[PDB]
Amino acid sequence: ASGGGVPTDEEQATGLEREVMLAARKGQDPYNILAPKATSGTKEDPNLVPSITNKRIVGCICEEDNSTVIWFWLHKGEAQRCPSCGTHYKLVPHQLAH
Amino acid sequence: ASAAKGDHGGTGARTWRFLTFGLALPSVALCTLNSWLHSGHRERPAFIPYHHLRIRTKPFSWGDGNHTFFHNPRVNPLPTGYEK
Amino acid sequence: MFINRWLFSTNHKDIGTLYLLFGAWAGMVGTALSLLIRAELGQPGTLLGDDQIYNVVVTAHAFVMIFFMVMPIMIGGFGNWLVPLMIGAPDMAFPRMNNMSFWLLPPSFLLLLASSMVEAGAGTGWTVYPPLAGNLAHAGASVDLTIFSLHLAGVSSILGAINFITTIINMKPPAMSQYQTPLFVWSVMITAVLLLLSLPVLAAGITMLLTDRNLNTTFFDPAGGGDPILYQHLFWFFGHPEVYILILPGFGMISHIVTYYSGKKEPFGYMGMVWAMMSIGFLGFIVWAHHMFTVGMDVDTRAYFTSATMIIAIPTGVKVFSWLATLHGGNIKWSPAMMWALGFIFLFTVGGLTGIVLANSSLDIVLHDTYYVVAHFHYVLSMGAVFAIMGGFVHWFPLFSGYTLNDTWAKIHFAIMFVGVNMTFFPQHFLGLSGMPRRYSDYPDAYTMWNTISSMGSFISLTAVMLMVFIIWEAFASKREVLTVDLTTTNLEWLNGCPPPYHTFEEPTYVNLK
Amino acid sequence: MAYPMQLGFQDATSPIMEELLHFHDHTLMIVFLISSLVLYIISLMLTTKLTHTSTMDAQEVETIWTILPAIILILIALPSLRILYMMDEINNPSLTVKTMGHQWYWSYEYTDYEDLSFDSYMIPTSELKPGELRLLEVDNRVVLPMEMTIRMLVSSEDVLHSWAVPSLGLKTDAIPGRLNQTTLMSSRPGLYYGQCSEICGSNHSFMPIVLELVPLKYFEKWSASML
Amino acid sequence: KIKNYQTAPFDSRFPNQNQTRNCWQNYLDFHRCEKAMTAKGGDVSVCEWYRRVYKSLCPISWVSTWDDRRAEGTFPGKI
Amino acid sequence: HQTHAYHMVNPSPWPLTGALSALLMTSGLTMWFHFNSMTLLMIGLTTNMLTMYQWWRDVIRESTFQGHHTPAVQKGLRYGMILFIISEVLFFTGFFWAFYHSSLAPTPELGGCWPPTGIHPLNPLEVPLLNTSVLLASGVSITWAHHSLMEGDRKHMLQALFITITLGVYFTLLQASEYYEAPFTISDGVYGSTFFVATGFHGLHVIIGSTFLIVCFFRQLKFHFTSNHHFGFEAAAWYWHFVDVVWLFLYVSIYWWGS
Amino acid sequence: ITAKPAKTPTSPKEQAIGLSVTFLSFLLPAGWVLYHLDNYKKS
Amino acid sequence: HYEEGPGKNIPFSVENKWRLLAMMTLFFGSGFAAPFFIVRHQLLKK
Amino acid sequence: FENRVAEKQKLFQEDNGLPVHLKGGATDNILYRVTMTLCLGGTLYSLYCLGWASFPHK
Ligand SMILES: CCCCCCCCCCCCCCCCCC(=O)OCC(COC(=O)CCCCCCCCCCCCCCCCC)OC(=O)CCCCCCCCCCCCCCCCC
Ligand SMILES: CCCCCCCCCCCCCCCCCC(=O)OCC(COC(=O)CCCCCCCCCCCCCCCCC)OC(=O)CCCCCCCCCCCCCCCCC
Ligand code: HEA
Ligand code: HEA
Ligand SMILES: CCCCC/C=C\C/C=C\C/C=C\C/C=C\CCCC(=O)O[C@H](COC(=O)CCCCCCCCCCCCCCCCC)COP(=O)(O)OCCN
Ligand SMILES: CCCCCC/C=C\CCCCCCCCCC(=O)O[C@H](COC(=O)CCCCCCCCCCCCCCC)COP(=O)(O)OC[C@@H](O)CO
Ligand SMILES: CCCCCC/C=C\CCCCCCCCCC(=O)O[C@H](COC(=O)CCCCCCCCCCCCCCC)COP(=O)(O)OC[C@@H](O)CO
Ligand SMILES: CCCCCC/C=C\CCCCCCCCCC(=O)O[C@H](COC(=O)CCCCCCCCCCCCCCC)COP(=O)(O)OC[C@@H](O)CO
Ligand SMILES: CCCCCCCCCCO[C@@H]1O[C@H](CO)[C@@H](O[C@H]2O[C@H](CO)[C@@H](O)[C@H](O)[C@H]2O)[C@H](O)[C@H]1O
Ligand SMILES: CCCCCCCCCCO[C@@H]1O[C@H](CO)[C@@H](O[C@H]2O[C@H](CO)[C@@H](O)[C@H](O)[C@H]2O)[C@H](O)[C@H]1O
Ligand SMILES: C[C@H](CCC(=O)O)[C@H]1CC[C@H]2[C@@H]3[C@H](O)C[C@@H]4C[C@H](O)CC[C@]4(C)[C@H]3C[C@H](O)[C@]12C
Ligand SMILES: C[C@H](CCC(=O)O)[C@H]1CC[C@H]2[C@@H]3[C@H](O)C[C@@H]4C[C@H](O)CC[C@]4(C)[C@H]3C[C@H](O)[C@]12C
Ligand SMILES: C[C@H](CCC(=O)O)[C@H]1CC[C@H]2[C@@H]3[C@H](O)C[C@@H]4C[C@H](O)CC[C@]4(C)[C@H]3C[C@H](O)[C@]12C
Ligand SMILES: C[C@H](CCC(=O)O)[C@H]1CC[C@H]2[C@@H]3[C@H](O)C[C@@H]4C[C@H](O)CC[C@]4(C)[C@H]3C[C@H](O)[C@]12C
Ligand code: CUA
Ligand SMILES: [Cu+2]
Ligand SMILES: [Mg+2]
Ligand code: NA
Ligand SMILES: [Zn+2]
Repeated sequence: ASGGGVPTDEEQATGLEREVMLAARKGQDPYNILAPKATSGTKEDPNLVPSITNKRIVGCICEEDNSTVIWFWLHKGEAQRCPSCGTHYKLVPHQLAH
Repeated sequence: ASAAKGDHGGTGARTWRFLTFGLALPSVALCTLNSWLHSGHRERPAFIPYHHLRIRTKPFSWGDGNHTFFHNPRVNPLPTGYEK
Repeated sequence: MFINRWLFSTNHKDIGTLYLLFGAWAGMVGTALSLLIRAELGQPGTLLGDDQIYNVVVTAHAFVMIFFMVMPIMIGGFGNWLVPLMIGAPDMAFPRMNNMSFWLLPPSFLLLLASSMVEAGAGTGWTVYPPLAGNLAHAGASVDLTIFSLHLAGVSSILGAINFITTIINMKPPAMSQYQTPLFVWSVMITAVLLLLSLPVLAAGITMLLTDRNLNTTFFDPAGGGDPILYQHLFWFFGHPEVYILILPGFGMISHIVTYYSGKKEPFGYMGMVWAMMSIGFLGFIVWAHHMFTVGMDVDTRAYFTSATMIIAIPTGVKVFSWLATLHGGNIKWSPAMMWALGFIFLFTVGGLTGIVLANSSLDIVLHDTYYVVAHFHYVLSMGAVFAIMGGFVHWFPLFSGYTLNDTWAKIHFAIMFVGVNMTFFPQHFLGLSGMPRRYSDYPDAYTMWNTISSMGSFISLTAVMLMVFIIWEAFASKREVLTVDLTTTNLEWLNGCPPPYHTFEEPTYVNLK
Repeated sequence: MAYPMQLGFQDATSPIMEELLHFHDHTLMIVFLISSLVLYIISLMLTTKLTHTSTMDAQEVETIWTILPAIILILIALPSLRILYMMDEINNPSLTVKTMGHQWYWSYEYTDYEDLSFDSYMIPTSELKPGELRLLEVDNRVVLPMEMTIRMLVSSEDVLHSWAVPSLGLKTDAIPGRLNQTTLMSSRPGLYYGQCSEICGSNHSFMPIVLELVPLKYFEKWSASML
Repeated sequence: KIKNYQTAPFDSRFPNQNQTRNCWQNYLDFHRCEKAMTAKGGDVSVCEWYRRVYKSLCPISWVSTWDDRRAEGTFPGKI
Repeated sequence: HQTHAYHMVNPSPWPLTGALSALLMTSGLTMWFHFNSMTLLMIGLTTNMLTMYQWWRDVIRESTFQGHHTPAVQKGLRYGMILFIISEVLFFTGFFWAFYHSSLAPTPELGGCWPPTGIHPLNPLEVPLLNTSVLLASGVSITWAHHSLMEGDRKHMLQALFITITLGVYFTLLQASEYYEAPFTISDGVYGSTFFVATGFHGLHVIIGSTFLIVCFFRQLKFHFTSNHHFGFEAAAWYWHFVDVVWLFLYVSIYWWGS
Repeated sequence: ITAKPAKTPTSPKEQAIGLSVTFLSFLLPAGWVLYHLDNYKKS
Repeated sequence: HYEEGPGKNIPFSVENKWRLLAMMTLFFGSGFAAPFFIVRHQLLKK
Repeated sequence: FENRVAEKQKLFQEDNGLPVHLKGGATDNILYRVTMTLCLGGTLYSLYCLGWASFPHK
């Protein structure tokens, strides 16, 4: 009929491949494979930007089908606003290990 | 020619094995067979020194520079005629 | 820590730097070859005495500038430096393969230099048409070394093309569509696609010449029922995409320079700019036989090719007008980069329009293989391709180096170059119309005046080139580091500083979907 | 031939070259329009301190700068194509001459009646008689009857050459194994000069071509005299 | 007669610049005609037309080369 | 510590050695054609072989042993391989173009006909037919190989992959034998040039293809492939089908239409 | 694009030498070869 | 980790501006010179 | 055959600062060394040949 003998990914994937696979299954994206879903971006409900360090570049697509992304460094601290459209972004920690 | 058999609702490697052993390899066997009952050793073709054949603009970089790489003395003449 | 860095690199910036370095050097060779051409023609009679050496010079002039100067600077240098920074990628998709694309070029160049050392060199033209390039009218190793230079160059660009395309498609932020990438990126991708499809055909055609020269094939030799015209088709099927390969990344750089120095946050008509590059890309594959209007093709074929060639005017015009609309209402800063860009826009248009003249198979009978063609192509190349390099070079120099240039000097450089190239190439139109052939070491007496003025222009441009070397020295000598850069919000490549860390975007950018 | 300080085409000796002069004027008119329009617009964009840096809506104005170029190209293409088919068309030629490229000289053959044929070589510089043109003069010229349709067949016995005579509007590559046709009609007797127009190696610069157009009577007698 | 002759007229079979085949076909046609009339006892002058046309259009070294090969028995055309 | 899924590659000498091998192979072919000698050629082939082995080794290390081929990296590899095949299709196009240029408009030096006078073409119903069946049967077995792999079936994968390889070798040998038996040569005008260059370059791709399948076979023996992650196999399968298809086109064009 | 003060300013003195050296590297080698060029039609 | 920042991301040193001036003159000059020597070479040769 | 991939994983995931192309022990080092020597040898030798081929004789 058939028989087996071929390892699966659960058995034999290692390294970064294995981590991405394990994370995927807990619904997490530590290695930024998916696009984040925006919040409403107000002062009360800002977009939460994971970073491992104290700052991270945000590109903001202010309206759908804009051909030009607005780029800016986002720093740890107060929520900052897109220079172009004002939508709020606050930096956070969790992309981190122990 | 236009096919004619069927499968999909239950499939897999099984189906592809089935086609390997039941269709593909048998075709190779048949085609091999047709060849073994066919190649009637071609009468060495008459040598004519046609100017468009046996082209030698520069000697080859092996042997005596007048022999093609898979030269067959039986069927391939030099420009001056058959060797043997 | 030097071998591991500069010889074994897996880093887009350092590979970019190497490419610029290689290109810079090649440029000197090419420039020197052009002065030797104009020296021979600077007054009547003969200077070199041997005309096989003139033909060798002409031929090598073309190879060095196209394959060794323009392509590596624009695609190899700017391309590797900028593409990942513009899309937030941590490097190219195939870093190690990227390094091989570079390291293939010096061997490639060695083999071309060697072609001219041995026997009486390759005095073929850059077209390398048989039978002249065959093993009778060009017996010996010269042409074979040329063929092999091109094989290697070719492989370099194909592997490069795969990397650029893969990188640009697969490694953007997951929320970024292709229609949110800058124009320079668009320009590299499309160029990469034309490389992918056009070079293989060149590789076939020169492989066929190679076997004609050394394995007794008769692809191009009528003795065996060959046709030397089959070579032209195969060459030019590549050759035409190649001219558009030479200018497209140029188009992308001008788009960014015009936009930056006008204070616009984006260029005018982004989607039209994208459309036009694709249309030029696509039409570039069905026009090749306009380099063959004198070889005896059917009249109906010549009518098709005239017509099809003309249509490229339409999307090219959309670009020219969109750059101009980009200047509209700009807070215009007169940086040297912007001066380079503005000169590009005018001078390109002029070379473009003489292209339109040539596209007429009627008129090309009398213009083919005359200095009118030389003029066309030195306008679009020497003042189109080169001006975008210059302009790009000045504009992004602070990003690569971390130091600023002296703008006053850079403007002086522009002014001299501008007078040189125009003085050199403008009179060649008259030569062509009056009937001076190309690929001549000497000319009837009547052509003396325009040839004299032209060669004088060379030297003006030489002075320009000498000064540029000095300008770059001064920058590094004086060490004015970069303080602030404006317009970083729409020019991501500046946003990690000058120069940026060895590894940029280790943590990628954050881009919401909505 | 070309005179010193020349800016444009040599004067037209054939009606087909005459056609091209006017077609070039027509076309160059259009080149001057577009190149001048661009320079003006450039200088227009650059000479004001007024600004509009917010985004501009595009597709409306792009119609113009797509449709209008298209009309201009039809105005070039139509006459261009009328001439091309005129150059090609049915000839009723009264005589056929061949020319054969060689490194580095031309040979000629008139074989309608008798096997008349000769080489033709650039008179070198040292041997030039006084008033004779450096690089353009040949020992034997191509004598042909003026005011008559002639068939030229061009080919070559070695590498590629090309047989050009600018003032008649002629250029046809010379390819070995291939017999390329062009037609030739001189409105005037005279001497008319061209030079080889494909790179054939070392002496590419030095294989000129010289027609000698004279009436039928003198051509006949010249043909009889050459055998 | 329908003959007395200036040069080869326009032949609709070969209307383009490339006239290679007009030379070839007329050379072939002539020798095919000469063969069949030399063999069968009928005036060879019926073949003159093709001779004039090919003499006019063919380079001398082409005619010369093909004539050698016919005599050598290596002329690649079927006469 | 990166927080993206792409692969930052350890600095590596192979690009420099590859580049230098290309200098030696090319310089070598030139010495060989002119100043009769195969010394450079040989060093070059050796350095090339040495470079390829070690480069591809490091890729297997990077992926199977080190875990660097994340789904993002795999996606890039698929694109790169498809683009390579397109390049190869365009290379072959040139040789076809050559064939058709010559055969549609046979010149007078050939007798004004195709095949040219004095050429005795092979029968397309004898060994060329066989060769076609052999590569086609090949496509069927490599496909069974792939489904077996995906269903977890080691013994059948290897079984099918072995059959595929054997067929590749059978083709090579039949074509080699045909080269020997052919009554025309590469030197026999344009007919011979197009025949042997086009088929020859194809022959070379058969060997590269097979070599690549041999690599997959041993890698399968050693358990490198999983039922989901096996891109080396997929690439080898695509390359193999590409090789099949070019044959179909040579068969229809050169052997059948051109006899 | 605002810079910092030159960390090692290059005086007009320095520049004059820079420009001179740089022009001389281009011009001498070429000039040598070109001067001696009627001497090369011999061997 | 490798050297970072201005003057540190290049395969030549800019720490001394006259060693730089010389390096730059050899480099660009050798490039500019090569064609003249190739021509000389060819003129002599035979 | 036996499935020894987990072991090769450990060996090549070892925190020892060696690049991928030497991380298998000294065999790698011998092949690196051989390949480079051959390349540089052959390259120099190939320049030597450009040498002779440039001249009939100065
Ligand atoms: C274009 C690049 C700009 C930089 C230029 C720097 C160099 C300076 C160039 C001086 C400043 C540039 C303007 C001069 C244009 C000359 C056109 C011409 O003589 O035309 C005559 C024709 C036809 O020839 C004939 O049928 C004979 C002419 C019969 C008339 C009487 C002749 C009397 C003799 C006159 C002698 C004096 C002229 C000598 C002229 C000597 C010049 C060296 O020649 C031709 O085919 C020439 C074809 C070339 C076409 C290239 C397109 C470039 C367009 C540039 C933009 C222009 C828009 C304005 C915009 C204007 C602003 C620039
Ligand atoms: C010579 C100088 C040596 C350098 C030593 C450094 C010392 C410190 C290390 C201190 C660290 C310790 C280690 C010391 C060892 C130094 C080794 C070395 O000298 O390393 C050498 C490196 C570096 O390259 C150089 O040699 C530097 C050139 C001069 C620099 C110019 C400045 C930049 C100009 C502006 C460019 C625009 C882009 C700039 C902006 C780019 C953004 C930053 O080589 C390369 O990796 C790439 C070069 C590629 C280009 C060559 C063309 C080849 C053509 C072949 C055919 C010839 C046939 C002739 C045939 C002839 C026929 C007759
Ligand atoms: C990119 C392509 C390119 C470039 C830049 C040039 C540049 C020049 N060319 Fe050339 N040329 C060709 C491509 C090019 N050419 C081709 C394809 C042919 C046809 C060959 C054939 O017929 O087979 C040809 C032929 C040709 C002829 C006709 C030869 C003949 O018919 O006999 C002439 C005549 O004057 C000429 C002159 C010049 C001059 C004076 C320059 C320059 O001197 C003008 C000044 C420009 C520069 C000096 C370059 C400046 C740039 C740099 C130095 C790079 C700087 C680097 C960085 C900033 C990183 N070239
Ligand atoms: C960057 C290099 C480059 C570019 C971009 C071009 C662009 C064009 N070229 Fe050219 N060309 C060369 C490099 C280039 N070329 C080289 C190197 C050769 C010589 C090969 C050799 O023989 O060695 C050559 C030769 C060449 C020939 C062969 C002629 C002969 O040898 O007899 C022809 C024929 O048509 C041609 C036409 C064109 C056309 C129609 C364009 C078009 O793409 C131009 C489009 C641009 C415009 C038209 C101006 C901008 C448009 C507008 C402002 C809109 C309005 C315009 C109108 C309404 C007309 N060029
Ligand atoms: C086990 C056999 C299976 C099938 C064939 C497999 C491989 C063939 C060998 C090499 C393949 C490589 C390149 C193809 C190049 C040229 C075509 C050679 C094809 C061939 O093998 O043709 C044969 C030999 O060719 C000859 O003479 C000359 C043959 C030797 C030529 C040496 C190599 C020449 C190098 C040129 C190519 C290098 C450049 C490649 C460009 C790539 C750029 C990316 C023809 O034999 P023949 O004796 O004329 O006739 C048979 C008479 N009975
Ligand atoms: C005859 C005389 C002239 C000879 C000229 C030949 C020139 C050079 C020969 C020397 C080259 C041999 C070694 C090349 C090895 C290919 C490397 C490769 O396989 O490239 C791969 C990417 O390209 C991919 O998939 C796509 C796969 C591309 C592989 C193609 C490699 C050979 C290409 C040469 C032939 C091109 C011809 C095409 C036109 C006909 C791997 O990418 P890396 O960036 O390395 O690593 C990425 C890491 O994430 C891996 O974990
Ligand atoms: C002139 C005569 C000289 C000719 C010399 C050439 C001779 C022989 C060449 C033989 C080709 C061997 C190719 C072997 C590549 C092996 C590496 C490999 O297959 O690497 C794979 C990645 O893909 C990858 O780079 C894929 C990389 C594939 C590239 C293959 C293309 C090779 C084609 C060469 C072209 C030469 C053409 C020249 C003529 C035009 C590894 O990923 P996986 O498989 O998913 O493993 C991971 C799982 O284990 C984890 O769970
Ligand atoms: C005997 C008399 C002959 C005289 C004829 C000279 C004619 C023409 C030469 C043209 C020289 C003009 C060059 C102008 C360039 C500098 C202008 C400028 O704008 O730069 C100035 C600095 O240069 C400075 O000292 C000034 C630099 C000037 C140095 C000039 C050296 C040129 C010498 C030429 C020699 C030719 C020899 C040829 C022999 C083969 C001012 O800038 P900064 O205050 O530093 O900036 C502030 C901030 O930005 C810093 O972050
Ligand atoms: C190519 C082998 C294929 C096997 C198939 C059989 C068909 C017959 C081909 C014979 O090929 C031989 O190969 C030699 C290779 O050693 C060549 O040596 C040539 O190259 C050497 C390079 O070192 C020189 O030393 C020699 O002088 C020079 O004859 C030699 O000419 C040639 O007879
Ligand atoms: C791209 C083209 C560039 C054009 C050249 C640039 C302008 C010339 C720069 C100076 O070059 C020098 O010129 C001298 C000529 O005055 C040569 O001297 C030669 O002649 C002199 C006698 O007048 C003697 O001083 C020397 O010994 C003798 O070598 C000398 O070799 C050469 O370096
Ligand atoms: C030039 C090219 C190659 C011929 C060759 O290799 O000899 C040939 C092959 C097919 C030809 C085309 C096709 O015949 C279809 C078209 C026929 C029209 O009368 C001219 C345009 C037309 C689009 C042709 C132009 C040109 O003659 C083509 C493209
Ligand atoms: C529809 C498309 C993209 C719009 C988008 O998704 O943003 C746009 C971008 C470029 C456009 C084209 C260019 O603007 C050029 C042409 C301009 C004319 O106004 C219409 C046709 C024309 C050929 C355009 C058709 C269409 O509107 C295109 C193709
Ligand atoms: C040895 C291995 C099983 C080992 C394992 O389970 O790890 C088996 C499985 C499939 C076998 C191969 C396949 O069955 C295909 C071939 C079958 C022939 O009958 C013998 C050789 C042949 C090429 C076999 C060699 C070897 O015995 C293989 C590779
Ligand atoms: C690390 C370095 C690589 C340098 C490079 O590739 O440019 C080493 C590795 C192996 C070295 C080579 C090998 O040790 C063998 C060669 C013989 C002697 O050991 C010295 C020179 C010799 C020719 C070495 C040159 C150089 O030091 C190499 C090539
Ligand atoms: Cu004959 Cu140029
Ligand atoms: Cu073109
Ligand atoms: Mg030509
Ligand atoms: Na001269
Ligand atoms: Zn926003």
